[PDB]
Amino acid sequence: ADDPNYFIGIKFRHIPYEYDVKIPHLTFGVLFISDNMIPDVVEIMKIMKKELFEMDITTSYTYMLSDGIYVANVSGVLATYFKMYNLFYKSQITFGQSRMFIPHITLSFSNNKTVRIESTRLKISSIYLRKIKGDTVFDMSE
Ligand SMILES: Nc1ncnc2c1ncn2[C@@H]1O[C@H](COP(=O)(O)O)[C@@H](O)[C@H]1OP(=O)(O)O
Repeated sequence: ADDPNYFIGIKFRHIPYEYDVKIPHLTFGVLFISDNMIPDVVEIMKIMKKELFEMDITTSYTYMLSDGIYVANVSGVLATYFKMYNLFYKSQITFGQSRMFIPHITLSFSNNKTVRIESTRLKISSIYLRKIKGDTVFDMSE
């Protein structure tokens, strides 16, 4: 569906930028799932963990994703994204949207223009599964 109720998200110890947003995270997939499907989604989340923490994430610049969306790019994440995409799909879990996935960290919800830095590596602090406009049901730390 394109009305997801849950999403997987990633949180980093520090951001090499400045942000208005109350919570800085990397969205890593959105889901349309029923609570009786919470365990299965957790297992895959458990299964992907090693690669998720062996992932080399980096930022080089910031940009406007869309009108009034100011974000920072992230790279090194797409392969493990599609790997997990396959795992969800094969368990018949609705994961994905019609629109293509772009990995980003939302920095602000206002119009600002690009900043740059040397390639810098993001260190994951947490990976979680959370309901949309809702509580976090599951958390994983390294
Ligand atoms: N590929 C994309 N292209 C344009 N906008 C996107 C894209 N992916 C996400 N967004 C929008 O940027 C916002 C960043 O939110 P997040 O904290 O989850 O990263 C999303 O709410 C989304 O707003 P929208 O769904 O209205 O298009």
